[PDB]
Amino acid sequence: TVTLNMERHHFLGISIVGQSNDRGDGGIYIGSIMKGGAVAADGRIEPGDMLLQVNDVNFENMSNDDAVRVLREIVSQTGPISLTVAKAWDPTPRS
Repeated sequence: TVTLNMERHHFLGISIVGQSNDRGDGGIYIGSIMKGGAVAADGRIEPGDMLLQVNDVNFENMSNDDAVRVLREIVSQTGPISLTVAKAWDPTPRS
């Protein structure tokens, strides 16, 4: 659950990945963040952030380890911005 700031039109270099679902583990998670000036300026995002959902959307059942095929269709065209994640035990000392 993260609300980016301006993205549409602009360029973005993100990626997703999977592993397997069974128990607290499987939900596709951002492969990595270019750490450029976009998501980088945001902070120190993580790959296990669990970015497989956007806006009020939740491609949970999806987790096709390629949700990008669609996610990329968002910022690209139709689809409101508002990336979302199902949380993920990550080291975030109230940065």
